[PDB]
Amino acid sequence: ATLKDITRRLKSIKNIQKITKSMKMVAAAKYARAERELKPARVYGVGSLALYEKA
Amino acid sequence: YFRDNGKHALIIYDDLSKQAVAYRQMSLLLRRPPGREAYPGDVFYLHSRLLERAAKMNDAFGGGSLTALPVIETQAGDVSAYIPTNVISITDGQIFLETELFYKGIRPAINVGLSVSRVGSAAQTRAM
Amino acid sequence: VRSSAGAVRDAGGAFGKREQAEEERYFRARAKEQLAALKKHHENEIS
Repeated sequence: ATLKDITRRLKSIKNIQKITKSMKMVAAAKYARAERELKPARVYGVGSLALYEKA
Repeated sequence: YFRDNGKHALIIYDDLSKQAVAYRQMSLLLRRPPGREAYPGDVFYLHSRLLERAAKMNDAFGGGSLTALPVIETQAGDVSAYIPTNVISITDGQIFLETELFYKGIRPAINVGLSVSRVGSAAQTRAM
Repeated sequence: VRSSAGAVRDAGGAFGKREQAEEERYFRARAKEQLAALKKHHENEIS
């Protein structure tokens, strides 16, 4: 394309990359919290399933 | 001649982007200094003086008319080129044909989003 | 060469149209909801 087409496309992709990096960071934080909260719920749910696999 | 004798005429230049090239060749072989993209300086004039003859005479001058439908050819849709922009700023309306619409099945490819016509309301039948 | 705010919709590529539609559908929905509420308020305030 022409120079302006390339410039606009490059700016758009740079914005997209910035946004995806930020979202990766947010998702990583939420993941850490989710694992932390998943351990106790893991034991709780496994216990609740205990009966059916035992009987 | 037709529009001056009370009749109506329609003229279709096809293309004007090749008249521009022929004019550039002439001007370069007469040794006149080139301009932008090597086109002479008088490349807007070339077309403006030509498309300004498509008038709509009043009833005192016969009432005849001469419509014009110049055809331009862009390069990969670069409407921003030199001759395309000149002729776009010369003409009244536009009819943008796009290859992405041609292959998507829309034929004629007229891009109704960008196509314009200054007359608009006027010059349309009441039912339409 | 840098990047600036509101550039995704300046390019007008696929992401630009995708974003425009993602906005328009949502706000058409909310406009419909608000119009329904406006009609309800109109009727309930006649008396």
